[PDB]
Amino acid sequence: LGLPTEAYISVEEVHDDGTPTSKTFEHVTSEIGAEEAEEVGVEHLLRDIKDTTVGTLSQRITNQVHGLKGLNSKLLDIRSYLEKVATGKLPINHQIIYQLQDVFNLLPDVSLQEFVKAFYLKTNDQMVVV
Amino acid sequence: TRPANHRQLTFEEIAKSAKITVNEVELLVMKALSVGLVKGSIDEVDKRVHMTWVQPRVLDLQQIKGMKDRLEFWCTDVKSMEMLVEHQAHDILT
Amino acid sequence: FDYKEQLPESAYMHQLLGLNLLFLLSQNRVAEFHTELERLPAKDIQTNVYIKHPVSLEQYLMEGSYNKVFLAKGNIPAESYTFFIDILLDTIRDEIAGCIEKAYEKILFTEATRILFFNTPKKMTDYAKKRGWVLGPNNYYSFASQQTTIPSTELAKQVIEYARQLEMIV
Repeated sequence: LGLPTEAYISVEEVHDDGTPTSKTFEHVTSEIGAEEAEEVGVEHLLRDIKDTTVGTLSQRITNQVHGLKGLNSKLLDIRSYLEKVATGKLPINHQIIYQLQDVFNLLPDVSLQEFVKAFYLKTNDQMVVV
Repeated sequence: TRPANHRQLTFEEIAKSAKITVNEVELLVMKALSVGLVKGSIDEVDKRVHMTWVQPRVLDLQQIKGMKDRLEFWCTDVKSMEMLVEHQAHDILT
Repeated sequence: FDYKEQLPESAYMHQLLGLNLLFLLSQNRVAEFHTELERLPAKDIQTNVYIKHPVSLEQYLMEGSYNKVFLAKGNIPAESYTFFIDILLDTIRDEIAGCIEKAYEKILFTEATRILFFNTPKKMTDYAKKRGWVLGPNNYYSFASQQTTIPSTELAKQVIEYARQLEMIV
């Protein structure tokens, strides 16, 4: 589901939280990129098991299925962490809770009539093109 | 507390909440938006307030158990839709 | 109907044929009624009274003159056409109730009594004790007010079907 690399930077600062502060890690956004001279080698090594660099309908449907898989796995991880913090095994991480609050704030409303009408309009346009 | 399904708060609701008659819920919501506590708009013609955000804060164990329940539901829905799509498209998945 | 040629004409036949037609009316089997009419001779439907009377009753009923079909109780060609008229009365009241169902938003008790012919007013609760469209006799009976979500799962099923038919090698 995810990349093989997790990045951490050691930050030690007085917790504005007001809690005892200990020198611990903080996650850093990570990505996989390649030089061109490394892209050539990577592609050559993967030539036999490579996928098409184009969206073929079967592969696009498969990509959507994999997206659903990833979303389910992430939601399961969050639910397990919530279980643990609720029961008491782990402490309440305020940044985690803030981000979860923002996520639930960000969930859309799909039963709205003004949205249902636009959705049906766009679906009909796409279906007439099809 | 209000879920995104029916986050349309009403003037009467805010009146039954912190004690004020419905002639300054408008000003109170204006102050909230200006300070940055919430986001959205106020349709005072229909006498309701649309909230599309809240400033997150720190919560309680029960407030997190509620979030756990909501997740449980969301995970169930995602898994059901995943199974449906996978079974339906089984013959074209690469 | 089978051995018409060999057997002779039965003068005591059309009475029973009309009796069966009236029974079909009463049971509300209109399709069978019309198949029976088609089986019958074309001339008889007009020349005769025994067959014509059930034909006229069904004609009134399907035209919608419920008052006329009620008034047509008296003209019974023979006494045999009895208690079938009563089952037909029950069926007529059921049909009127179906009209009230599919139409007539917000109907009242007095007009309902006048239209859907009930028994004595003390028995006016009939068909509300049995058919009972959760009437809720709110004085006016409200007709119980008897009479927005994306079907995303179904639409996704259809779209995946399109993708399947496009991607299958055949």
